Amino acid sequence: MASKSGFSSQSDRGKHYIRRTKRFSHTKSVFLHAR
Amino acid sequence: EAKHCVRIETKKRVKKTKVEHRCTTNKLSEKHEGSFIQGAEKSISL
Amino acid sequence: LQCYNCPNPTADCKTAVNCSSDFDACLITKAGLQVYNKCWKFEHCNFNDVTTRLRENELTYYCCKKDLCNFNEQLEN
Amino acid sequence: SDSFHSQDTSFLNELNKYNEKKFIFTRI
Amino acid sequence: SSHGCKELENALKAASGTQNNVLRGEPFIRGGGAGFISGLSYLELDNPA
Amino acid sequence: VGKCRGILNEIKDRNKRDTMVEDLVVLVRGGASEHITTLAYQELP
Amino acid sequence: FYNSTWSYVKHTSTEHTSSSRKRSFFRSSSSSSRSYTSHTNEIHKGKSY
Amino acid sequence: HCKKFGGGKTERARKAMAVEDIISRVRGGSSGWSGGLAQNR
Ligand SMILES: *[C@@H]1O[C@H](CO)[C@@H](O[C@@H]2O[C@H](CO)[C@@H](O)[C@H](O)[C@H]2NC(C)=O)[C@H](O)[C@H]1NC(C)=O
Ligand SMILES: *[C@@H]1O[C@H](CO)[C@@H](O)[C@H](O)[C@H]1NC(C)=O
Repeated sequence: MASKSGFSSQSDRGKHYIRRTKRFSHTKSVFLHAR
Repeated sequence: EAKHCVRIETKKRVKKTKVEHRCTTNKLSEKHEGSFIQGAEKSISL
Repeated sequence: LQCYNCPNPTADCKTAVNCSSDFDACLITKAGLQVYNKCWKFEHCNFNDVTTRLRENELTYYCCKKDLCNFNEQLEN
Repeated sequence: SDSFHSQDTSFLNELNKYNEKKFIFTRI
Repeated sequence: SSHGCKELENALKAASGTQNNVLRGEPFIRGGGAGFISGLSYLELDNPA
Repeated sequence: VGKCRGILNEIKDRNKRDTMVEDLVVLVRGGASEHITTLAYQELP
Repeated sequence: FYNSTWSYVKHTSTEHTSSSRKRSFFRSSSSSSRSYTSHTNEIHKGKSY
Repeated sequence: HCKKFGGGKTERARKAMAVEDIISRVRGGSSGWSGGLAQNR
């Protein structure tokens, strides 16, 4: 967000936001039977 | 693909004026790839 | 700067030395008894750097202006 | 930070924590 | 004067992959030398016959 | 005159559980010691 | 044996742009940009011997 | 011209430990070839 205002006056108002998410899941399975 | 851009301007005076632009774009691409290989062998020997 | 310099804790650093570069600030630092003074570099007043170089974790410091500003009692308390 | 002198106050607080565990066992 | 400029982004990614790879083989022999039986009945996956 | 105010806030929570469990049993009965042993190695013969 | 392999990609983007300036001794500008992307990739394989 | 001030608290706490332990014992078979298996499986 960015806000400015002025007249003699000034008023600046900035904002930043971040919400970063990572969610990983790997599985491997081996069954090896020999007879 | 499409582009659809429209533009309007107006003014009136004895004063008010508007100049305005709105336009929207679409893109699509489908890509298709497919393969199917089938086979059979028989061998009967006597 | 021409600062008082005491790289080692000195409760009354009176060791003025002719590190007489002109335009640049000194450091004063009080960390309780662990008081330090240096021919510091200007363009600095970073607590993390002071803690690093002076190896102190509770210190209070000023990057006082230009020359001879940095005698040991300039930090009150 | 305020100016009419110009004078500032800044505050910082942080907790940086790192933990690692690595276990390998093999029996033959 | 007054001004206000407001931005949002919201990217999302979701990937999933599954494999199953099942291989089964049962060479069976009667007759012949025990060593030739075990050599031949041992399944060679590059030449399973 | 000027008065400025600001906050930065940040978090980076990162976790990385990883595990492997591998069980191999080889059983060999009959034959010569040499072959019994090398069959009892962990690779297929 | 049969060896079967399918591969699909669908890429789509949609965008909107707007501008509107007005003057009536009060002056104003107004603008909006909206972009959407949806992207889907699927790959499918079945192999039997 | 300027006066500049600050102070604060620094904290670090560490615990780090590493243990590596390998046993390779071979009983039976000749000294040399049991030793070879003991050294290099
Ligand atoms: C979420 O944000 C991260 C961090 O910016 C993105 O990872 C970057 O992606 C670009 C493009 O692939 C790479 O050039 C950068 O090197 C990546 N940075 C890191 C640190 O990996 C990630 O792509 C974003 N995720 C989504 C779904 O948009
Ligand atoms: C074990 O033997 C292999 C193969 O001869 C060789 O590559 C490796 O370096 C050897 N390692 C030791 C510790 O003897």
